[PDB]
Amino acid sequence: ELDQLRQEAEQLKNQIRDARKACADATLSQITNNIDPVGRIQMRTRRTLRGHLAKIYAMHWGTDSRLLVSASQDGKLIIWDSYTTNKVHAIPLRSSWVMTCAYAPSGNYVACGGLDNICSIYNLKTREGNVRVSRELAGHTGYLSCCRFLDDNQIVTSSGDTTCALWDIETGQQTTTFTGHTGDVMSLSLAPDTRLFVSGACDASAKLWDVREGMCRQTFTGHESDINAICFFPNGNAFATGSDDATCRLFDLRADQELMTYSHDNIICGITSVSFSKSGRLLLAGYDDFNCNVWDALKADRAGVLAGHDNRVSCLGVTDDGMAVATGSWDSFLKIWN
Amino acid sequence: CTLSAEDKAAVERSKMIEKQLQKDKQVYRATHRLLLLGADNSGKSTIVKQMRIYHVKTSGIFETKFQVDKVNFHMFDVGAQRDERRKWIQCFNDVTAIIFVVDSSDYNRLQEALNDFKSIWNNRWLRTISVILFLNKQDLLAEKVLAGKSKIEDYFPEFARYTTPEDATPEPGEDPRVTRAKYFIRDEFLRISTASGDGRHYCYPHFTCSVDTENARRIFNDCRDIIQRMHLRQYELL
Amino acid sequence: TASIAQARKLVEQLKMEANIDRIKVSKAAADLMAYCEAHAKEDPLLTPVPASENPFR
Amino acid sequence: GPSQVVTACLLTLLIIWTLLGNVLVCAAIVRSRHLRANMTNVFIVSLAVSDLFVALLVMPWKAVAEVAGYWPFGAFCDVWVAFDIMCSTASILNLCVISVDRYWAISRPFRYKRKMTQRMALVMVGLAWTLSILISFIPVQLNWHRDENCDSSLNRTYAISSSLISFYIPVAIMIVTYTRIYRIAQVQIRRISSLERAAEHAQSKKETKVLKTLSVIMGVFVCCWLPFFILNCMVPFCSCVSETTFDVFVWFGWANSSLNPVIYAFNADFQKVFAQLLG
Ligand SMILES: CC(C)CCC[C@@H](C)[C@H]1CC[C@H]2[C@@H]3CC=C4C[C@@H](O)CC[C@]4(C)[C@H]3CC[C@]12C
Ligand SMILES: CC(C)CCC[C@@H](C)[C@H]1CC[C@H]2[C@@H]3CC=C4C[C@@H](O)CC[C@]4(C)[C@H]3CC[C@]12C
Ligand SMILES: CC(C)CCC[C@@H](C)[C@H]1CC[C@H]2[C@@H]3CC=C4C[C@@H](O)CC[C@]4(C)[C@H]3CC[C@]12C
Ligand SMILES: CC(C)CCC[C@@H](C)[C@H]1CC[C@H]2[C@@H]3CC=C4C[C@@H](O)CC[C@]4(C)[C@H]3CC[C@]12C
Ligand SMILES: CC(C)CCC[C@@H](C)[C@H]1CC[C@H]2[C@@H]3CC=C4C[C@@H](O)CC[C@]4(C)[C@H]3CC[C@]12C
Ligand SMILES: CC(C)CCC[C@@H](C)[C@H]1CC[C@H]2[C@@H]3CC=C4C[C@@H](O)CC[C@]4(C)[C@H]3CC[C@]12C
Ligand SMILES: CC(C)CCC[C@@H](C)[C@H]1CC[C@H]2[C@@H]3CC=C4C[C@@H](O)CC[C@]4(C)[C@H]3CC[C@]12C
Ligand SMILES: CC(C)CCC[C@@H](C)[C@H]1CC[C@H]2[C@@H]3CC=C4C[C@@H](O)CC[C@]4(C)[C@H]3CC[C@]12C
Ligand SMILES: CC(C)CCC[C@@H](C)[C@H]1CC[C@H]2[C@@H]3CC=C4C[C@@H](O)CC[C@]4(C)[C@H]3CC[C@]12C
Ligand SMILES: CC(C)CCC[C@@H](C)[C@H]1CC[C@H]2[C@@H]3CC=C4C[C@@H](O)CC[C@]4(C)[C@H]3CC[C@]12C
Ligand SMILES: CCCN(CCc1cccs1)[C@H]1CCc2c(O)cccc2C1
Ligand SMILES: CCCCCCCCCCCCCCCC(=O)O
Repeated sequence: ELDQLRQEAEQLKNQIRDARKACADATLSQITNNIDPVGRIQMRTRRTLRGHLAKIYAMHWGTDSRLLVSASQDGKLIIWDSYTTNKVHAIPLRSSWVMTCAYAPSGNYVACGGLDNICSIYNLKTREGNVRVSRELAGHTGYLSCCRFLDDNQIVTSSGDTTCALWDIETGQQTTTFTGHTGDVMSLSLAPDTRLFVSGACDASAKLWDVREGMCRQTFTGHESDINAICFFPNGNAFATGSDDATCRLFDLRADQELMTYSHDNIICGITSVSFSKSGRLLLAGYDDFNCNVWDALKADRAGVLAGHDNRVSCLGVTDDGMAVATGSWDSFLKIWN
Repeated sequence: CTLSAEDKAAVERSKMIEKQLQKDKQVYRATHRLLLLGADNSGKSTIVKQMRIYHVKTSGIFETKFQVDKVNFHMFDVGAQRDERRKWIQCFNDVTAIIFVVDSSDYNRLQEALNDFKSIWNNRWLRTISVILFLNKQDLLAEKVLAGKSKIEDYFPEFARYTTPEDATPEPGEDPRVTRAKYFIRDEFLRISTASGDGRHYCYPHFTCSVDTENARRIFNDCRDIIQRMHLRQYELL
Repeated sequence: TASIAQARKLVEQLKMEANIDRIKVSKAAADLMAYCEAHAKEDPLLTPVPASENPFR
Repeated sequence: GPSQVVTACLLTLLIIWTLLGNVLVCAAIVRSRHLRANMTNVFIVSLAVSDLFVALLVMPWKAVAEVAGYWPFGAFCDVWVAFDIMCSTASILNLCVISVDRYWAISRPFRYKRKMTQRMALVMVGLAWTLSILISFIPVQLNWHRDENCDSSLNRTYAISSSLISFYIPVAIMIVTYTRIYRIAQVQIRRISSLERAAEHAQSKKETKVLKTLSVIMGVFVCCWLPFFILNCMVPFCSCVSETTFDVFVWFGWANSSLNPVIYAFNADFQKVFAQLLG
């Protein structure tokens, strides 16, 4: 018989529901009461990067805060100079159905993948200058949902096969896999130290992983529905999430629970993407509402809106130095804001 | 202008990349993208092989080029994914059509195919995508009816009520039982498709066997009708 | 059948996630307060820099 | 006094309506990158520019002369005859170009998606304006059109020839193109109706939408222009009709210019952008 394991699991959950309530001496909304709110964040479009044919489905900033990758389902990955709006590279992908791209912290490599189940790594700084595939990381049994480089020889990927994996780029194989999620793993973000990462999935949960122990360390469950986006708060001790729930939620790695929730009665559609400003003070979120809301991260007031898109906001990223946010969309344009 | 040799090289590089993008935009308009769907029994695998006269295995999508009357089609078969469709399907918000394949000979499986069609048809992200139905293995449907086994009513009790549309066009020498059966199952997908979507998308049924060399011609004819109805709606003539 | 090992591995995960040490929500929130107030002076989306400093003008 | 005030009010209202409607079309396109990306809008804005020129360049001065009973703007009368012939012709030729775009799209759907571009749209518009400029300006400046008051009377050869190019050829093209569109729409409606009927039968009028849309498009265009263009041929050939009757049918031709933005630009994508701009 199995049921002793179900009894043990249920009592372990009962213990941790109680342990989280024993930590719940306050709320962020209570201790925030004396904080002076942010002014109305009247940001405006400073560039419009145009040239993609289809819907833009992902983007990522370089650590230099100049360069951008973005990917669209016409099968181009384009590299842009954000200051001059020059196209530095345009890369023909072998499959059209790209769903993620990422750009190395050195600027040497870009990665992307999607419905082909493969992560393709491109070397930008090859001798002949004409860019080409370095390696293809085959081994996931479902489409790639996210990619992040830890360094020029380590990448973490998440997949529709319900797993994450860590790879060695020189070997071209998985050196760890992460398997506690159920349903499709949607989104993924490294901690600032790159020793932890979080992932969110269609099980309506987020999980915290150690990169080298290879195991889940905490699980978070506050969403009533499917999680599309996740991001670390800049201190590394907390993270935000966004979902088909029409809510953002913020969690802390030591309180082990929802610390805050962001919602308004005017919004009922899914959240596609999230990010923080450099101090963590603002949470920026993209929607199926064709626009981005900007939230006071401590108060959960809407501090502003970015309204410049004609179709679903697919991706959103603040620069590594905080000097801008770029937002992509199914309208095929990238807009940069201050 | 104020360009250094470096800024000149960056602008020249940009204009060369823009020249390449502007050329590839012609190819992207000159081709039609099709998503091919259907269960394990459907025979979609034999349809796609038989189309290649018009032209790693663990990868999560397969692609087939074909052309008819100098129009290009790219047909995508999603395979080696998990069975939960609800997320990856959002990529196909902008295909010309979905091709949906059914094994008409499996009365046990046919309600799964109707449920699978219903969740495709009513999907939030597919509100403007028309479906081409291939009601496949019509030879095996003829065999299972002509064998006299007389059992469709065990699965579908309205087949005791149903009688053939006067709009029906049976082929020469087709039996009235075979004809009543093939039009009955067709009209179940018409029951689903005509109930929703207010002329923003349409369903195009065909009776077929996977060996039909006519299947690429059927896709061409329906894509032509799909684009005509789409233009006719912009001008409020539908 | 293999469901015994699946339920057993789940109980090991729930043990490991139960055994982790935890902190009062008041202290956790106060760390986010301290980090925001320390860095808000240097976060250019809150307080716009002039077009001479901004590469995006 | 009373008829002077009444006509001043009515002509002012008609000018302002024509000005506002065509301004809204120009206001919508400039702010909307998706509207600019859809090729068909290049024609709809070109129509609205033609109709905006009728409102600014032509109608106001004739309205002043009608309330006054005399023409004050003497050297301008020769220029005004060119402005009128050009922007009146441009408005008709823009409608004819819109019919050929709609017919190409419906008739040859793959070849349209492949070969239609912002360059192709701009060439079609550029030829409509070019032909309206050439017919008006070269004949008026060469004094080929003529055989205080403004002499708008015409030479017999120029009146007939100008009516063929500006109206009778473009209405023949609009009749052929919209007739073939009606036949293609009837084929698709029979197919749809068959599958709907089979679904209702198994579970156990749309042609009027096509007729309404095409009868508004052809009905408004032919009603306003056809009375004027028939008189425009008769009157110089007879040198047969009272000048008051001629002036009312002239005002019907420009009245079509006010209806043009209602018929062509009230579609839901424009209608959203109007609501979004206006708040
Ligand atoms: C004095 C006469 C000739 C002026 C006639 C007005 C013409 C020049 C106007 C009317 C509508 C206009 C077009 C409206 C929309 C677009 C789409 C945009 O993506 C490029 C410019 C383009 C193609 C415009 C170019 C100029 C245009 C064609
Ligand atoms: C695109 C549109 C808005 C341009 C309009 C330009 C107009 C105002 C210009 C173009 C040609 C001009 C006319 C050309 C010749 C003459 C004859 C002269 O003895 C009196 C002025 C008069 C009558 C001009 C008045 C102004 C005029 C009508
Ligand atoms: C006397 C007047 C009405 C003659 C002008 C007729 C009108 C309808 C003209 C104006 C611009 C013309 C178009 C200009 C360019 C092209 C592209 C070519 O590849 C096919 C024909 C096509 C599409 C032309 C068809 C006729 C056309 C639409
Ligand atoms: C741009 C083109 C295609 C437009 C058509 C121009 C037509 C209307 C032109 C071309 C040649 C012209 C004729 C040339 C010469 C004369 C002699 C003059 O004493 C009276 C007018 C008359 C008889 C002209 C009438 C108008 C005319 C027929
Ligand atoms: C392009 C084709 C289909 C157009 C066919 C109709 C044309 C040719 C018709 C329509 C109106 C007609 C004119 C109407 C009135 C008159 C006055 C009469 O005393 C002599 C003939 C004359 C001058 C006609 C000539 C032919 C005409 C211009
Ligand atoms: C005076 C009257 C009777 C003349 C009628 C002329 C008609 C038949 C002409 C005018 C403009 C023409 C169209 C202009 C452009 C194209 C695009 C081309 O790729 C295929 C033919 C097609 C679609 C033409 C078909 C014939 C057409 C509609
Ligand atoms: C010189 C001009 C003003 C003459 C106008 C004659 C018009 C009204 C005539 C000429 C050709 C006619 C069309 C010829 C064919 C058809 C197809 C039929 O299934 C419905 C009626 C319809 C669409 C006719 C309607 C009336 C019609 C458009
Ligand atoms: C006063 C000036 C502007 C002339 C206006 C005339 C217009 C309003 C007339 C001319 C022809 C008419 C159309 C002729 C035929 C039909 C088909 C019928 O089933 C519904 C009405 C409808 C669609 C009419 C609506 C009004 C109409 C479009
Ligand atoms: C409205 C559209 C569809 C049809 C137009 C039909 C044309 C032929 C009709 C409409 C109004 C008519 C005119 C009305 C009044 C007069 C005054 C009379 O002393 C001579 C005939 C004359 C000048 C008519 C000639 C024919 C005419 C121009
Ligand atoms: C639906 C809208 C566009 C219909 C517009 C109707 C227009 C054509 C009507 C309304 C009032 C009319 C005017 C009323 C009185 C006069 C005085 C007369 O001595 C000459 C004609 C003139 C100046 C008329 C011309 C036609 C006119 C401007
Ligand atoms: C609405 C009609 C405006 N005008 C009429 C000008 C007037 C004459 C008498 C009183 S006011 C015509 C003149 C002739 C012509 C033409 O040959 C070809 C294309 C357009 C036009 C426009
Ligand atoms: C924008 C305010 C109202 C319109 C004022 C200008 C009217 C005359 C010129 C209109 C045509 C030129 C603009 C076409 C659109 C474009 O170039 O993008």
